[PDB]
Amino acid sequence: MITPELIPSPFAAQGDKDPIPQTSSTGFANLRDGYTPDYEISLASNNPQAKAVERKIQNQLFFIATQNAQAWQRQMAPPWFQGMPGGYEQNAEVVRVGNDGIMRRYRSMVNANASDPLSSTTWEEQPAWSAMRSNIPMPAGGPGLSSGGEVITTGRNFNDLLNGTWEFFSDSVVIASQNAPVYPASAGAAAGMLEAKSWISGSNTFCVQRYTDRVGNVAVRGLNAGAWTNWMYAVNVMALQQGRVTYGVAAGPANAYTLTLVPQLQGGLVDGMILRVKFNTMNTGASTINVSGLGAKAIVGAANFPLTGGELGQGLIAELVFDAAGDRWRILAGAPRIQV
Amino acid sequence: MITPELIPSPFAAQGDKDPIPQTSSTGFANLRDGYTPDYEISLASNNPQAKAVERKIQNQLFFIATQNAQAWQRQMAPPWFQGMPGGYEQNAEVVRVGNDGIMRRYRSMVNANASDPLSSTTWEEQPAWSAMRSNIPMPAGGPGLSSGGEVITTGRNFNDLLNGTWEFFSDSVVIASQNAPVYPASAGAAAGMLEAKSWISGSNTFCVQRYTDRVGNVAVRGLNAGAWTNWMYAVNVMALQQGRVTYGVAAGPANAYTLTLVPQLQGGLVDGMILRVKFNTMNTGASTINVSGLGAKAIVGAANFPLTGGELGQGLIAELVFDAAGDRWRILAGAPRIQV
Amino acid sequence: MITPELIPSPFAAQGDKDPIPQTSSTGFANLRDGYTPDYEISLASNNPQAKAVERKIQNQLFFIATQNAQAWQRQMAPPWFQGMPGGYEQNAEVVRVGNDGIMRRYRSMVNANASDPLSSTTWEEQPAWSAMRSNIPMPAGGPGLSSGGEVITTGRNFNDLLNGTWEFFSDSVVIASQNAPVYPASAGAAAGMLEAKSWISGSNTFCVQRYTDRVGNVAVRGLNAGAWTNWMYAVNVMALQQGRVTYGVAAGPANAYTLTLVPQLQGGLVDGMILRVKFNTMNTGASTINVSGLGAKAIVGAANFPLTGGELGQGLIAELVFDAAGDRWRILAGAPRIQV
Repeated sequence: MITPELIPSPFAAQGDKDPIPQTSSTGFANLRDGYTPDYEISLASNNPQAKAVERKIQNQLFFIATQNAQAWQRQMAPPWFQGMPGGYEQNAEVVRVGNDGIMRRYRSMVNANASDPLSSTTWEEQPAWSAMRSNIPMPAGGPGLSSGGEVITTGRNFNDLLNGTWEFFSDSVVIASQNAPVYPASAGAAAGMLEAKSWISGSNTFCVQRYTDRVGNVAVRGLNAGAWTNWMYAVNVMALQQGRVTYGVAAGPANAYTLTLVPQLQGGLVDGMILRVKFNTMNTGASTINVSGLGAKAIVGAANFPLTGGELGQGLIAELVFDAAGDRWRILAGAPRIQV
Repeated sequence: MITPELIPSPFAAQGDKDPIPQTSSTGFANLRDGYTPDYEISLASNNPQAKAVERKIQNQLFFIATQNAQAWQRQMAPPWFQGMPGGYEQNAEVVRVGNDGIMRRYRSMVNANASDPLSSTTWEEQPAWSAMRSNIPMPAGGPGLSSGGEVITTGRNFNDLLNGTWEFFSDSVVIASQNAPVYPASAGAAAGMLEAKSWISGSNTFCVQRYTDRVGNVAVRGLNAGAWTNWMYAVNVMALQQGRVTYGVAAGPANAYTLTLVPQLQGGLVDGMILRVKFNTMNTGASTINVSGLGAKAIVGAANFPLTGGELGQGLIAELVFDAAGDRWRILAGAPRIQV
Repeated sequence: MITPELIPSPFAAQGDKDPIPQTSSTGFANLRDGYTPDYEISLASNNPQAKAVERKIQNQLFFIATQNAQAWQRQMAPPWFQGMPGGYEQNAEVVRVGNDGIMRRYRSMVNANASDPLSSTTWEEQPAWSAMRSNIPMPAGGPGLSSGGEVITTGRNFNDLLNGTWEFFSDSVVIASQNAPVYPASAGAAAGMLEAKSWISGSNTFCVQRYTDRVGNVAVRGLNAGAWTNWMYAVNVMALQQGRVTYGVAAGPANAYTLTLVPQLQGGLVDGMILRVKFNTMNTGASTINVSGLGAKAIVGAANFPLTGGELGQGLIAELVFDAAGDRWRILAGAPRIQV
């Protein structure tokens, strides 16, 4: 850390200057010999090549040194010079006037790189750090440029979660998060990341966010017309093996032997929902049971007879299904077609 | 821009240059004082301390500047130097050329560290933008340096995707794009992003295609040998409660009942597959039942009464499955049998 | 390779120096004109403009050159010169003194940016690849900084790898390696990508690891207390379509039946859980069935009492349910009824 002085203009910027050659003829300046020793010789002594210190050469030498320092201060990188002799070793970094005069860092991939970086595929153009933060499909910590915030101490609420790897740090604190992405019968989300991405179709915004919690359920929700739809939670093979969706314990006191459905039918009931209905006591008769708390259907027999006698009994599991036209509990197992 | 035109070579770098000492007790051109006041005495004074201006020092002075300038021009970063006084400050970078010969830029991750950058963990190697863009395993828009192409412009085949995720700003683009899957409880994909990550094991481009919509319906597949495999869709909880895929309604020809299912039934004939069917009419004779038109086979139950009539009550589902090797439907659930 | 020897201290560091005048009316070593033509007349002629080369002017010139060169050699880059003529053009990464004490590189993005790097949004950092990659949840090579190591042809240990993406060049070498997922209706994991990442959680820092195989059937799992949870093989909608996962072909000897299927029914028999099991032969009386060794319970009919026989045909697939209080499995449908 040493700070040079601001070079406003190189020395002898608008002064007479002469080009310093590489080869010598007489007691003249060079670039390999520089000031010649042999014809260094007494200038006021009538000697053949007797030379004097050259104002033009020394002024241009100072001009060159000051120009290099000035360009170093401003652009931090030598401009790539057209067909410079000697070539470029690979991984060399330069910046030079681009197509528009807009310039970016260029790094060469080949030795003896004689091609101009604007015309070279070997020279690769290197933009800034925002280009990395864009190249990641979702920036860590949301729009936040720094990685800090990618893991969140308090469960990041999903009322504004649209993008970014908002990793969730403490499961207990995420239990308090609203719009919790956990399958039903679970209170709140656990620790884990959210692959969340958002893309704008004009004024409207479409986005989706997926998230695997500690337990393992994969919850993915998408914004619909400016409002997030409730998460979809992956049906795990343990979930299917449990079969909690299609069965419950028997509930309801009279003319109803409903099952408290955990989980209940999301999005209502449409056609032929199958439930292995439990009856800890014998069915009363035409039972208008409120399965899932919203589907209220009256059970009638498959033989168009009431199920009061012998069809449904106590301590029973018997699968009952909807009717599309009837919206009634037709039997799939347990209540038979009685002989008479 | 200010263009410090490249000097072909340093000044006097084949001739003579006496090194510049740090201090000179004899009052010569040192570094602490530069040109000493002794270089100001008149030489005609007959003062011995009057030092005439030598050029070996002049040549070395000009050579230092010219060589530093050309190193800046031709190799960007300063070469690392053995034992820099004070080591190197934090975030200071140099280039320590390796045995390979390529320039190896190194950043100082440790304050005031003097460790040899070639064999230093502190002197971290500064990789190329290609290295960073390859170090991200899921790059948007393939391998491009730009992050553009997040949302696909039009309906285009997902075969172009190799490794990365792409958003979808148009609900038209998801359907119109080739290889658009048949979503659960939907015609096609909603406007949600899709990931296709295919490791290029030559012709065995092992791929994963994670497709997700607004509601959270999820789908996957993978490409191989010039063709993508089937689409695996993760089951829904909302779909799991209803069981719409397993549920079905019989249709088609009389007593040769087929089925139409949303989403379409796949997998063909597999050992012991559920055939749930609202029979469109009451059977009066030889009755055959199948789902998705897989195959019309006779139904045999526990009592083994033949195809006579009433075995398939109209609209009565029956969660029956066909014998794996018998090629005949075994009634499983909801068996309506009238006495004939 | 051009390595201009280390500059320990600039020329005329603590010596006398004359700040070069920017422009001089009477030609006096000004920057605009350099050494003006009046620095060439003989001093003996006594003409008024007989200037001589000033020691302090020469000292200041060489000081500027050596100071800039040494700053480049040590800190890689010029400092941020406040009061910069014309601000800083686009892509200008000045090294800036830290308020804390670390040197920090801020790049001006906008042409002629003129605000202080610390207190401006225009200046953006260009940090090292370490803190840079910290923004990637899933870095290539996992822990490895380089892109390599992500793909291992050999069946590397699944336990030791904790973060990053793992690709296996061979699909079956995943099964050869430990902790390979067993997808439904699939022997083992196919050739897919494993995304694994570990977050701090306080006492038990936790990681999520999911393998998405080539077909797409995903296995989400969670490293619990350093021990991974068994892979969660997401059942897909065509697994629901086939119904094979829930289907079972129970061993058919009379009065004793054994039930098992892969993927395993975790938890075995559950209160009010039903399974579709094929009994090949008849059963004379109260039979037996169990899953996973939780408990073997008797098999009966709709009367819930030991069966009489004739309630099942050759190869009858039956839905057997288990209730907590009854502790019995009964042929719910497809069963003739007899009262005990």
